[PDB]
Amino acid sequence: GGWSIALHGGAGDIPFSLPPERRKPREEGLRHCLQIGVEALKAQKPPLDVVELVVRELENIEHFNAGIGSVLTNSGTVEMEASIMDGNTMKCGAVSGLSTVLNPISLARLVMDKTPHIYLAFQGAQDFAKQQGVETVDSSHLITAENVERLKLAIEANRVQVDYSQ
Amino acid sequence: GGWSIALHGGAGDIPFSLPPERRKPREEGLRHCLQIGVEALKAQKPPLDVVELVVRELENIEHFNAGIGSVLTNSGTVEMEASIMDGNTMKCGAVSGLSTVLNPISLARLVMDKTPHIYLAFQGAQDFAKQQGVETVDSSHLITAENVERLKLAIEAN
Amino acid sequence: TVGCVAVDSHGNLASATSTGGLVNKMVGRIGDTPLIGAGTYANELCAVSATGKGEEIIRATVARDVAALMEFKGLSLKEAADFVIHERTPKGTVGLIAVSAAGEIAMPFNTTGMFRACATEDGYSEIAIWPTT
Amino acid sequence: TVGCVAVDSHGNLASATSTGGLVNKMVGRIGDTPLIGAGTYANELCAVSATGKGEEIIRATVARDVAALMEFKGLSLKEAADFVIHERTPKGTVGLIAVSAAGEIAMPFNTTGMFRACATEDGYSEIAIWPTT
Ligand SMILES: [Cl-]
Ligand SMILES: [Cl-]
Ligand SMILES: [Cl-]
Ligand code: NA
Ligand code: NA
Repeated sequence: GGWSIALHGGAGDIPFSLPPERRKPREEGLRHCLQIGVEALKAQKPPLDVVELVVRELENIEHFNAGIGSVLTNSGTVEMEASIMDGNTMKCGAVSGLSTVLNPISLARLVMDKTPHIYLAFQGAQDFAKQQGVETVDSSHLITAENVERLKLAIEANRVQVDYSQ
Repeated sequence: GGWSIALHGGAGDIPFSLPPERRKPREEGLRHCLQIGVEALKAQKPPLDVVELVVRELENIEHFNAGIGSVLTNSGTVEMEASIMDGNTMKCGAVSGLSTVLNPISLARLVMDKTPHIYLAFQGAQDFAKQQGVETVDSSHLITAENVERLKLAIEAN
Repeated sequence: TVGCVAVDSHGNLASATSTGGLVNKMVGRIGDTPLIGAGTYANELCAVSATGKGEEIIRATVARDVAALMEFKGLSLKEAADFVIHERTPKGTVGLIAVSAAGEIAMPFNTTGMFRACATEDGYSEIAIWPTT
Repeated sequence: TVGCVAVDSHGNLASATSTGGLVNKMVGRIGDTPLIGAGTYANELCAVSATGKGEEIIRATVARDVAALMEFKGLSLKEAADFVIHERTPKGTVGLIAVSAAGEIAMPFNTTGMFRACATEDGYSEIAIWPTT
């Protein structure tokens, strides 16, 4: 009759032997966020509003590499990026180099609608966030032990790795 | 079979009301770089090498919006960006948010060639530039007084 | 990388993608996620959100190729999605999700696994990690 | 913006684009020029470099589209480049330059002008600003 929705939490090298501690929260994440997307479409929110809603929730799953739970740079810091696109108008919004913005996807939207630009990055994009008043957090709040441990292993191997790496 | 080259120094609203003192150095700019790229192809330099070389020179012309003569931000600052791509390999390079780097396109090539990434930006692009020992000047040297007045005018015009 | 794509009853399509990027990336490194036509794209015909080895997604302009194969060569969502993923990207580097104007859903990937979900108004649901095999 | 596209007699293509962006742009604003697929693209089939309103070029992924039109719909370099510039993009927002694997040159634009120049081994060369007439 009408709506469909899909979502993801990352593509990569995920072993069949992903431990319970690593697997259940991601499986739970997928469900939680899918319930929300479905309910929003059921309540007929515009699809553009729905994808921002679902990604804010995906961003909020600590076990997915976006927002809280973002993987780390070679310097052990956080740099998040996001983009969003309305297929009906071709409008879009994007951001890069966020370190304190709690929900990057929502800044991408804000740039789309409130700026004659599509893409803002690094200091300038934190300036925009400050100006717009979105939620920002101490950088540490974005960091997970799992991610620190991955950096370490990637940093001795001298590799750039996908969150999901053997 | 034969080589071909195309190049530009910007698209937009270019008036019938266009004075020679701004027309001629852009026409000379375009001619100079055509000859630089053509001489490269005649000597059968790789296309990739050739487009960096020509874009490098198009940058060094203060009358085009790139490298020295780049337009200004709302803060009156220079923030430059480039990209380069080889169609036979699909290799790519890009930079953004550069301010002190004389030939951004050459830094975009270096990311391609020396880095596992395609794109670096702002402070981190500038770090990479520094490791690489490329030519940096300080940013006064990139600001033409044509672009300062350009900016002031655009601000009150909004 | 996270993402979500959705379409309503009228064909209104949209896409969103967010990421921390790659582990151990150089500071300042930009991936596919913030680029339009690379990691995120949406259209008259479809919406796409990609994930994996950023650079490999930029190189193949993944999200846009899908839309482009559909409109220009007439491929269905399924065929276009499979084609970009399984024929134009090295293996183990890329997954994507997509929906079409008319409600179709495609979730191909060439990585070992991709955390993904989807649903339709008619009643379908699926959570998944590895390929159905 | 500035750019150059080149090709040798064996159809090895390349593109390079560089700019200071848009006068009075917010600090941190990225345009098309550094986005593979928008401002700059190069293939087996062709090479492209665009220029003008960055935001319109990002949105229309114009460098990729010219290539995509050629491959997927079989259009020539002239037809494809013309479609993107004079159909799928707004007047006064964008110009591009391109070369084909076979040596073909196209330079459409929908702005008042575009500072441009081109040449071939076979002897042709123009430099220009406004449309030819
Ligand atoms: Cl990435
Ligand atoms: Cl599964
Ligand atoms: Cl621009
Ligand atoms: Na997260
Ligand atoms: Na210049």
